Amino acid sequence: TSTDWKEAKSFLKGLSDKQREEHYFCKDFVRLKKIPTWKEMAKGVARYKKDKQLNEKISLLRSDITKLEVDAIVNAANSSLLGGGGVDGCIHRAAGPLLTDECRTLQSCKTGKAKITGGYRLPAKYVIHTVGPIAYGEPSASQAAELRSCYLSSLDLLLEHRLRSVAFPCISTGVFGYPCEAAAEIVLATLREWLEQHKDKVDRLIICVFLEKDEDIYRSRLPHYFPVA
Repeated sequence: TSTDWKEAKSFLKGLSDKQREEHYFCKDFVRLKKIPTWKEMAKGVARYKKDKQLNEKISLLRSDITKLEVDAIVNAANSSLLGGGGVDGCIHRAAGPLLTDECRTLQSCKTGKAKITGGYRLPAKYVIHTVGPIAYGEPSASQAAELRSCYLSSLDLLLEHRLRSVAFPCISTGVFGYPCEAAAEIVLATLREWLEQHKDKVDRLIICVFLEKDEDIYRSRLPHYFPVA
């Protein structure tokens, strides 16, 4: 039915953290307690001032974002919210058909804005869907703001729904997209400032990448925004 999604939501909310595992699409889910914090990663576990607690609230991980057992994963979606290619399509498939059913009820999503759904068969409780600017390698000032807005609008939903862990993919990067080093600068600056003001509202913000190129870029710049010594 067009509204079965509402029931699944309630079925999974009623489940204990343990019970929920049986229905995940994967056996190899990644527990939040197994994701190194930046503090740990900077020690080799596999002007901004040093802030001990902030270094425990941010993580960089190269992994499959669909497998992360967190309160929400962010989907770098298209305006339709009905999926398509890239990680978006992998999220739809992994979450299963009820995710798409829920998305069918929503409006189209504007650039720089976000909407929340259930996570269904994902280890994640929720998916926060956002539409990034298309920069064609040459972002304008307005597109830089749109990119930042994707992260901030997503975090607004996280707060509204009292969620405490979130993973972001590399929104807007790719061929015809936002230059990767520039995008990482915007992301790290945005998350550092946001955490300074909303520190205690979350337990973890995770930058979850799939390309080694993106991993390297973020790892090289993390010490600037989050000094460890």
